[PDB]
Amino acid sequence: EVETFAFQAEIAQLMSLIINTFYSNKEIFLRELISNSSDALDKIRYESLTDPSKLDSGKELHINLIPSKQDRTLTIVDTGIGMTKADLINNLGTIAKSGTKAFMEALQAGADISMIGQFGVGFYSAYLVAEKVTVITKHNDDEQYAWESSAGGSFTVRTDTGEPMGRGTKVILHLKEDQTEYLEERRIKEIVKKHSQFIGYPITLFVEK
Ligand SMILES: Nc1nc(Cl)c2ncn(Cc3cnc(-c4ccccc4)o3)c2n1
Repeated sequence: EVETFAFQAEIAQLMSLIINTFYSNKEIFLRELISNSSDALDKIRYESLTDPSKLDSGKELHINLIPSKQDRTLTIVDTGIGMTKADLINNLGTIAKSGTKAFMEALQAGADISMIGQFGVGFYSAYLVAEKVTVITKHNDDEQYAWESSAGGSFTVRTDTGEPMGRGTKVILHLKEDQTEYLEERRIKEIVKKHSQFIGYPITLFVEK
């Protein structure tokens, strides 16, 4: 079964701002997702120091960037700590409430959308370029789940029926029709060089066949 949920009110409001406000500097979404992956890799690496079995689901710690011009998707894959069902439905939204309110306040005071990561809600910058986001994720202590939202106030969670991940997270960006530049190998290279050239895990930009 597929379960459908309403976003926290502040988060639905934030998504509507992101999806609708005119802002040309959309490329910052990739830096934010890569930063999130780095944070998740940091966390499983840290936990493995006192419990090495936490890496039985996979010893490699890396980030992969996978464009698909055919599917019009850009996928960010990490082997980080992954997200639980409770993370997807409640916990990550709850911790984002105060940062979301503060961010939207700062936007009214003159801040820029590119500061979204400094408020801890950089995940939602995905909707600068994506009409729908699918998140496939697997935490050691939980099953593999698929989260999905096209904004509009709601999201779904279901147990994943795809191939097992071991552990980590795949963020699948279903790009807007006019945002296909983020499938170009040279555009992705430019963005990664510019924003996140100091990330401590191997980042591999897959080439299309
Ligand atoms: N890649 C990666 N991995 C891990 Cl474990 C993360 N934990 C937090 N974030 C950033 C984030 C902040 N809100 C979300 C979010 C994601 C899906 C559905 C609803 C909300 O994600 C992570 N990103």
